[PDB]
Amino acid sequence: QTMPQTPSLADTRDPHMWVVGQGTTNQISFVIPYTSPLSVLPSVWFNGFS
Amino acid sequence: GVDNAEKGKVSDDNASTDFVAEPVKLPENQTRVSFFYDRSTLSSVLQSTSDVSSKFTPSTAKNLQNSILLTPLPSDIVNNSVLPEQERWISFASPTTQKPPYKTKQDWNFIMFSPFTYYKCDLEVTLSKNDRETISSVVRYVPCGAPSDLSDQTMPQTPSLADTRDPHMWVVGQGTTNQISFVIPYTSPLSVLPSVWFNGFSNFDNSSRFGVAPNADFGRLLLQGQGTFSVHYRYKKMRVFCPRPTVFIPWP
Amino acid sequence: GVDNAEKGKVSDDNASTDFVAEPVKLPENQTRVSFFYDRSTLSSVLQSTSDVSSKFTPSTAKNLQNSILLTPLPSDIVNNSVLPEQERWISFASPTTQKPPYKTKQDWNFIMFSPFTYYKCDLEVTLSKNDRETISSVVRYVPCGAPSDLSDQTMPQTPSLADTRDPHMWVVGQGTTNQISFVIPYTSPLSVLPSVWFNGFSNFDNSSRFGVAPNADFGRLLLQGQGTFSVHYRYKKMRVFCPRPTVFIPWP
Amino acid sequence: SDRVSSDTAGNTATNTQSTVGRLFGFGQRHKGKHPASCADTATDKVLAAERYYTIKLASWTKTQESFDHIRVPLPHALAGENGGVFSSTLRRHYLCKCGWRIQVQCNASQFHAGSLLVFMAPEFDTSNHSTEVEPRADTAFKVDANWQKHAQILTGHAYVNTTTKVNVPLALNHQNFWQWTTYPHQILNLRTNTTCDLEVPYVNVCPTSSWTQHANWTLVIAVLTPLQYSQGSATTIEITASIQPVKPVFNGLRHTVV
Amino acid sequence: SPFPVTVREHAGTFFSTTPDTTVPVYGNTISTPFDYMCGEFTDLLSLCKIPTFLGNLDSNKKRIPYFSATNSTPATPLVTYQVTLSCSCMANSMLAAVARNFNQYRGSLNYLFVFTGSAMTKGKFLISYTPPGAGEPKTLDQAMQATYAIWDLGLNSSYNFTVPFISPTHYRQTSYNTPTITSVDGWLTVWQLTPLTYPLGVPNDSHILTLVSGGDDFTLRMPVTFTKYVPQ
Amino acid sequence: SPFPVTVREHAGTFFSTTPDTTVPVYGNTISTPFDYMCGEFTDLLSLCKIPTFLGNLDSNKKRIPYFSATNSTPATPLVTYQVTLSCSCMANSMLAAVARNFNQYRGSLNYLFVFTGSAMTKGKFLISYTPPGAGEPKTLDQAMQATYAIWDLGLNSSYNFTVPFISPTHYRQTSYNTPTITSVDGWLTVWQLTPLTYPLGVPNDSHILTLVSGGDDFTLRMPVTFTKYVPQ
Amino acid sequence: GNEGVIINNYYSNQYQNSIDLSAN
Amino acid sequence: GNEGVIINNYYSNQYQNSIDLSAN
Amino acid sequence: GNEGVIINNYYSNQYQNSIDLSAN
Amino acid sequence: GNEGVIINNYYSNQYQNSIDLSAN
Repeated sequence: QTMPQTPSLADTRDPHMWVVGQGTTNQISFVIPYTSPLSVLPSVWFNGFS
Repeated sequence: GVDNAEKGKVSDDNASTDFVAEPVKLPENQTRVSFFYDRSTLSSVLQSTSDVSSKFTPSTAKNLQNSILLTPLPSDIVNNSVLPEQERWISFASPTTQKPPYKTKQDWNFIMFSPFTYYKCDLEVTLSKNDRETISSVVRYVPCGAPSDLSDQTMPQTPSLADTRDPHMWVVGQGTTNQISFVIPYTSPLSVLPSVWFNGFSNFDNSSRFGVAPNADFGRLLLQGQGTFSVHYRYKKMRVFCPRPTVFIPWP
Repeated sequence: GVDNAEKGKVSDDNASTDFVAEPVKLPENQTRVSFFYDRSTLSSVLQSTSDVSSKFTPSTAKNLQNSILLTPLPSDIVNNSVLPEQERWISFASPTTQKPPYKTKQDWNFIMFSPFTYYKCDLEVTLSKNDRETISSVVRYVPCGAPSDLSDQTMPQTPSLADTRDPHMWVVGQGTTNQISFVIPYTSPLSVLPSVWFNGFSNFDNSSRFGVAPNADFGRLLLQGQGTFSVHYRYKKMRVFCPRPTVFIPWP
Repeated sequence: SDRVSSDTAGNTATNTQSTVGRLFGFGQRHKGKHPASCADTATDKVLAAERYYTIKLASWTKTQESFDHIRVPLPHALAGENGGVFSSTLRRHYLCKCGWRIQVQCNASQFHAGSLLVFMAPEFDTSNHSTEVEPRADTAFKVDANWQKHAQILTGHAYVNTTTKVNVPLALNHQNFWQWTTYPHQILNLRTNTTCDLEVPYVNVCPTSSWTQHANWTLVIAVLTPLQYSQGSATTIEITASIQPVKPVFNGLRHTVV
Repeated sequence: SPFPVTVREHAGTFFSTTPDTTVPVYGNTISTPFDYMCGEFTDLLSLCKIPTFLGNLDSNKKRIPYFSATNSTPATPLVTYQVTLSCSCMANSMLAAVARNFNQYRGSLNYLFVFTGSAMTKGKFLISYTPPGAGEPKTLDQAMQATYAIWDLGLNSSYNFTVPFISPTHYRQTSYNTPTITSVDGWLTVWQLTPLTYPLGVPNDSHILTLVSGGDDFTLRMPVTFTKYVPQ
Repeated sequence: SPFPVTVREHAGTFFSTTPDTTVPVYGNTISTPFDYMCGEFTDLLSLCKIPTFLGNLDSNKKRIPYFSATNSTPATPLVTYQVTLSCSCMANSMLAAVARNFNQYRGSLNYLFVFTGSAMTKGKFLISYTPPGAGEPKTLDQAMQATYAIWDLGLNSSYNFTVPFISPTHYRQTSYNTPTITSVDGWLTVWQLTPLTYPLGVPNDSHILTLVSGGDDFTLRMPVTFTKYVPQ
Repeated sequence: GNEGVIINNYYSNQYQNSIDLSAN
Repeated sequence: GNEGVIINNYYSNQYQNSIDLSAN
Repeated sequence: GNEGVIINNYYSNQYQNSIDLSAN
Repeated sequence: GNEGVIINNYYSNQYQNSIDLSAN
């Protein structure tokens, strides 16, 4: 943590979510874009090394 | 190909200049300053042990005050100041460990990456309660350089922070979601704010702390009610001026 | 340049009149009366120790009644009045300290800054519970000068305050957020309200308290249910008349 | 050839025979417009102040290492008596707004080796770093008398005693010199040129400057490659600079500062 | 069909300054007619422009709306006002009263001086405005090196002096904890150029009323609450 | 009439990156004018294109912005930079500083070399970019079999070398835990083709400044936070 | 003064606000 | 930058954002 | 596929969805 | 039957309701 008593995970510019309280409904949902540097992802096997 | 760096600038080439190649440019705009800084980053933490209906009194507890100075740069109690002021350096909270947390408040992401000398923007602030206990808090926003008004209650059992025309927020109850967010306009009397250093003094007898600009902030946030709250800053319509070096990183 | 103040008014000059200078005016409108007063300011506090389903009974506890007189000016129980009436002066709550809180209710910001003799506006009222315990309250709004109707319950186990056609609010449950807000129209039989003093009596035998105008308020708020609630006033479509002196401030 | 360049400013003129052109920081020039924050009509177009002020800066020896530098606070470097009418006018005005046209000079020979980085930087720390003492009016805006080492500024320099310094990892006056090249600059490569020409507009946190409290611009000369030469070659290698305030405008006439 | 909603993280928050309205609980009500009224004003700036009295110190440290002058020319200013809407000197002027509720100002300031001496009394004053940077002017030589106007007594009784808005920033703070270059803007000093002169049978001391107000291009912005205090 | 709503399952969640705004609590406020300003830039890519210094190792393992060359032609490269924006070699360049805050890059990289030797010193270097797959080039024979340019010293002092973007993927990672075929793209080695040659009275060692930056078609994307560290 | 909403008020103007009327 | 909403802002542009103005 | 809402998406298409682009 | 809403259904008709189709 760079500051006392703070969630270190929130100490970022990366997309992050924070839910808390009796007004909430105990869940979180969101959508993220495809971010892999690969054009398409292998669904089962990848016949090779990385 | 050949060039002369002493000119002050050389061409930005691609593979086609020296070799049998083609440009490979693809459209992209996530590098725009406005877009890059338009996202919430942890920038401060606040703590209060007094109830809502009471007189607000500046306090510190293990490096956490119950008020904040709105600025991405390091801020903290300086030389026993009543409220947090902008610092000129960062210090570890622990006198031993030589490891963070730091005792000073700031947007680490901004400090570690602010390749500009001046900046201009609006500030979207988010305040979140660190635990799930039902919130009951009052926050007062004071414009840049305006009176803090740390006065007594004028009426019994009322939050003194709410006893103002200054913008203030009041959240409480099991219907709430333990957080507060809002956006404030740039209120500093300065045209643009110094992002790193200010090579000068703030008063006419040059007795202030050299390096800190006068009124270089977005105001302050005073809080009352039980709890510890984390703060986020989001730089709206961010504009930067004069490119400058980034914070140095130790050699791997 | 020269002028004659005895005329009753002198010109508003800028640097160009006497010197080689230019006007430096920049557009600004945050000084407009309507805008300035169109914001919520703490103006009162209320306290009740009786449940919702019971008969409302006027009470006082350490200078806090369970009903309020809607007026920015000082109000409080006057000479053992059943309900709060408008005061003519402010008193400290403590008989010793010589320091606030005051025992009288008012919008400190309005009293300290009301450079006009008369005012006209609608009133946006905000009522907030001082702690996070689930709210369960009933509030009755009574138009300016209308019957208070402090009668018994006509039916068992019902909030007597709700037993009316008068505008009333009922908030309760963990789905709520412990507050209430609403706006009421100007209801006084007077065309405009005196903002500071009223140089006269309110009755034909001139026996009333000199200085207080008749029906110079926006009505009253009676509350039942457990808790202490702070009140805010927001002056909608605010209009002021006849400039007059501001409250004096001690010489620094 | 096309490297011969002359530049006139008032009753002064610089001349070079190895120029690599003039670099305009931010591609901008100070146009001399009056600050909209002042009602009084500014004093401007003072020919006696719009000239080049030349001063000796330092001696370059083999002992200097990469990134060792000399700082020239502006406008302060010229606020002294040698600032001529620019100075005498500046000292009698509350505010001043201006840009800078500068040429730093340094010659050696075809047999010498080494290079310098000449750049202009806004809000560049000019305070003394050889002490833990708070910078003061008479120690914060002075032209460096000695070459400044580089190590003590990478992470900044806190004005606190040596033992506290241990718990202070970073100070806002930090300067990652590895990127000093991002500032408007030019390079003085002994094999190529003996002069560098720069010009920057007016930048600051506000319309015009209360210069007595702030040195917004700093001219910096840092070595990039250490000076080298063999036995017999000239050993005295000095650095000079011609500084011209670009269209300075003054506001708030008053009695002089002391 | 019901609309899907995303409850923001600030649910239930009461924003004292939200630019939106709330629910009306007694609408369709007529606001008691007041068309007969006069004296309405819509901008608080109107008040700031009304010349109001400055508080000068009496020989017994009492506050008075004027200063004295006589048959002599002191080597020091008769009065000195630091240009700050925070000056204790203008603490009770309408200008300061209004400014206390705003964060920043910009524009001209008008210092009105009214000579109350006899019609037989003559004299000249040098009203000077010294911008900061070199400190307060110590002599007439220094004062007259800054912005100034010479006020000559005669038929017209008052002199309207304007402190030009000379600032490094477009706006300036109304108050401050410690003076900064954005909250303190110099001094206004009035000197005796020539001694007040008069015939026999005339009191030696003349009283000059002093007032302040915002000039023609004066503005305030950002509504705020000033440091509360106990009246007395 | 009231609108029926379906409260989604994420009620109250604070999304740090939601593309929406929040409630304004102090609107109708003017942003202090700054039209006089210069030096504004709107894209961080601008910074990436500014050539900045690489950190080479001194004989005492100290970091310097250049490398040495003399009257000889080593059988090994004078310097070797692995093409990764993660190279410790470019760790403090503006390019790397910016790239650390982004996930992927694409496009050309410019390696600028500036000869600082004397005007009397001559010589030729062979700057090579070896794509991966067969490991680092061990000899000049191997290096010149990949992409390369011969840099000849003379009137012009510097050489702008471009590392072509040769990749199996359209984008490449900025950093990594372990090197992968999408985060490491080969090496840039500079060899001494002919020895640095010069007359008497000239120091044997010449210093070549080394810098990097993104090329004309260089881009970065996906804003992120890099692994935090303690300054020192 | 402090009216910064794009969409019109949900409540009628006669209900949201007091009705201003001239007696002449 | 990070403005991805189809419907216009509920709050006026003068309230949602700081008002940019040129002094010249 | 599973797009059954009458009113348009509240978020821009460039934000709600990944931006598809051809390298040729 | 029991369809008393002015504004159109938020969900497509093909999603809100079963799709009726004739096999002939």
